[PDB]
Amino acid sequence: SDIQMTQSPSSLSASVGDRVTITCRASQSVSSAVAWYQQKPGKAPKLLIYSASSLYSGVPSRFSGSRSGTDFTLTISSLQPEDFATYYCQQSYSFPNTFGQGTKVEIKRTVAAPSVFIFPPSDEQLKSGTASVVCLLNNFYPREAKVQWKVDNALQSGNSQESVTEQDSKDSTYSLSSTLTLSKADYEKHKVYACEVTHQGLSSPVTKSFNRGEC
Amino acid sequence: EVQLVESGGGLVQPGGSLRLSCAASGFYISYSSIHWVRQAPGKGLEWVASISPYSGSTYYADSVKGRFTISADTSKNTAYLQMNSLRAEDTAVYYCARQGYRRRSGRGFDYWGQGTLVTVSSASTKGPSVFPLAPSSKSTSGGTAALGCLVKDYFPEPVTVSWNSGALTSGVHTFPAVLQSSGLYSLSSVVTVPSSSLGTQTYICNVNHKPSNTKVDKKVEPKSC
RNA sequence: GACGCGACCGAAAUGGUGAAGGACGGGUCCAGUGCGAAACACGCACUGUUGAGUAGAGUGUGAGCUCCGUAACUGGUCGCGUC
Ligand SMILES: [Mg+2]
Repeated sequence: SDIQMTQSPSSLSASVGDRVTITCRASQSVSSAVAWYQQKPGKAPKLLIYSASSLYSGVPSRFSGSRSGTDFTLTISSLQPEDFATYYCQQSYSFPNTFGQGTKVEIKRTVAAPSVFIFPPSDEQLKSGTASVVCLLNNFYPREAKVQWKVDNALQSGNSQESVTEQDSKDSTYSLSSTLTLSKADYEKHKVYACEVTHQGLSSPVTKSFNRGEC
Repeated sequence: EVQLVESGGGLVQPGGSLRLSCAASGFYISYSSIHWVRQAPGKGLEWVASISPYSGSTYYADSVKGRFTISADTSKNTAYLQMNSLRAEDTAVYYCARQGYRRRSGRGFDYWGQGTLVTVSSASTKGPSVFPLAPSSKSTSGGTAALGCLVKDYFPEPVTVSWNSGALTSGVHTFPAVLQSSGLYSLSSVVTVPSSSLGTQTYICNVNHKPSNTKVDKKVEPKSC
């Protein structure tokens, strides 16, 4: 049987200066053959801890690893701003080698409501027979947010896709884009296009809308 | 001084083959184990394969065994990953990594390359259409207007977006691409700006898609009423 | 008692023989740990609680021991000869 490395939590939010612990639980003995890596967006992983508890050369001592049987932990004793990243455990006790699923450590901050903007499709795009309607949720926290599309007040389902940025390095917020895709024929059969947003920082839902063919 | 550089990634059709290389520098691969590890977009690290020193023993993940072959050419100080019978699910950034020296770092992987993107898909290379996300003819939400560019229907990844040839960076958000059911990618880049500047400041999104020889610049202005 | 001869015993040693499995070892086998630029394979070191088939998973004229012999002897005993 391949060795499973069950990593928890999948994400955590913490403040600079906090002590955090990430856990990896192996499905059979791996002795101490467990390494931990840090990975920042778009970058290669970097080794932190080897052989369960040994600090890799050049890594700051606020990183530590511990072994408790088949359960392994990475602890950061006091988070620093450069420590927000995704962390992975890996066993090298037997082939095939196995990585845990990763833990994303994100920075906690005060709740911030999104600023919401809706964009109609450009006249250029309509020429080609497709209409993309875009809704932007700007600079909000926490990441949890709900966007619903309405076409003449009918709730849409299955015809939108969302994307979210990484936490901003300055203000620690997220932004989100949601795109509703319709054929040009479908788009021209209706008037009112609306994006309705719920967020923890909003006391009530917020709707942004336009009327097709208006300013 | 230790570096690994992977190359040979790109687009391949399902069922096709592709050979990646991992050029080592600052050390000699004969004295080390070399590993391949991959990362599907938005997902975690997945171990792929490794080759042991002195014996040449090779090991593979269940998901690639029988299809992939790892090898080394010590005269080029380079390791290879030959990938056959590729499937859409093999789309990933492929990293090569050196397992370090036992006395120094156990079995940890102490150096990693930057990775090379492999896209497995029946879609053909295509440049994006770039459409304006125009600032709304109302005033704006907060105190600032939002505008942007929609970078639609390109293949494969990646594209780059900048604003005002790199001069404008504050308040810019460029979103991760989504893979549409068509098999093509789409993304948007937005920027928040003061509403009072909309008629006098210039906003240009610079879009570069190197696989398709598509580089365009779109001025984003308010519309009519 | 001395010299001498013989027999019997003892006997360093030795030819053959055949049982014993980890409490005789091993350059036997298995496992684990560390080291060699080294997860396996190769080498070294170390630790192994039925580690573990007693003559072979062995290509040891291996040690010791059993059993059958042989035996140096500058050991013992007895007989006999001379004084
Ligand atoms: Mg060995």
